[PDB]
Amino acid sequence: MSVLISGASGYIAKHIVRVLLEQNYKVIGTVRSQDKADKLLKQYNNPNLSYEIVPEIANLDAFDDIFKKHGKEIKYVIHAASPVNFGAKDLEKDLVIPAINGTKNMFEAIKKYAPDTVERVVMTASYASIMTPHRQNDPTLTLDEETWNPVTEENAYENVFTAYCASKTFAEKEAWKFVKENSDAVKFKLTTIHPSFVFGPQNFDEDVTKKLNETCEIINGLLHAPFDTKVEKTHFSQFIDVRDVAKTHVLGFQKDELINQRLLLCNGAFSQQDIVNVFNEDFPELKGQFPPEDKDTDLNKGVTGCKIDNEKTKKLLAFEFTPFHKTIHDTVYQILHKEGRV
Ligand SMILES: NC(=O)c1ccc[n+]([C@@H]2O[C@H](COP(=O)([O-])OP(=O)(O)OC[C@H]3O[C@@H](n4cnc5c(N)ncnc54)[C@H](OP(=O)(O)O)[C@@H]3O)[C@@H](O)[C@H]2O)c1
Repeated sequence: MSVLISGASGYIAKHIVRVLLEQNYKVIGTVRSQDKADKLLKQYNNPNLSYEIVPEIANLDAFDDIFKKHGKEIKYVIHAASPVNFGAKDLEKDLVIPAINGTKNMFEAIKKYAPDTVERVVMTASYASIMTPHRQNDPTLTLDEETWNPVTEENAYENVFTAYCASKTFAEKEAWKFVKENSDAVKFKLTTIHPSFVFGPQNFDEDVTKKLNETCEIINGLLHAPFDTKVEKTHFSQFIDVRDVAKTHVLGFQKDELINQRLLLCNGAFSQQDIVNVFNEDFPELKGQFPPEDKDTDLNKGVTGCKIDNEKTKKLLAFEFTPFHKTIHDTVYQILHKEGRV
């Protein structure tokens, strides 16, 4: 009944591991180094937790060794390893190849070493494989669980963000392709999770560092920006709370109605300024130590960009999502409390 989770040192995955351990699962995480494994084992201090070292998911047969050692005991796999790096300068090597090859490696290792043993795979895709990046501001576009980002290899590298979104899209396409082509040979059912921009506190307070993971660094950078920084007040994207994302991944292998589903995880549109407004509203004692409040945002004028039809996802998952204001509140409180400021 063990659960394997790839890329277990990241922001989202550390919450997923927390949830798995709350539910008394045996958990095997993959991390790039013994260094990171040691630190994580100390953080969780839980004997149900172990780590195996996968230094590079892009490399040849990267997940074979895990299923050679643990094939018999792994019943569920959460494939969460993929790079989120908006500073990437080698876009094929840094983003697209690890995304695709990590997915192919994980699925082929299962097929080779545990085809009748692994029952469910839950893959972290993204809202990025559903949305069209240059149409996030287009209210005539409606997205649902069957919509695909139409990016091609031809136009994927317009910039680092389209390249990251293409990495997500191409990896996901390979997963469904594998599932369709091996439905007779491998037992597992696939579920894909599609979070939008993920905010919320780090699983451990000690992981509030100078620079956070990419998506929470949006909040962290705004919170520490000089007062006169220019803050954009136009629609940016959709968000989802990291704790909702983690809860969804675990439900993903437990609930039969999530089999063969793409789950679209959005709970609200936002601008950078809507984030900053929470700073000022909820910590008025600190006003002036970060950019000021401004209620003239796209959101407040009824401007939310492309429309999210995730009613099916919300109905299947049944639990209520965390609202934007609380998600930002808890992210900011964690940082400022860590700093001794509140
Ligand atoms: N944050 C969001 O808004 C969001 C939205 C949609 C989907 N997702 C997806 O959620 C998953 C985790 O994202 P995150 O926000 O938690 O980012 P993160 O904190 O940077 O975690 C990424 C994890 O994947 C590992 N990883 C990345 N590339 C790897 C590679 N080539 N080889 C081995 N390990 C690799 C990372 O390990 P190292 O740190 O050691 O490199 C880390 O453990 C990703 O699949 C991401 O695409 C995130």
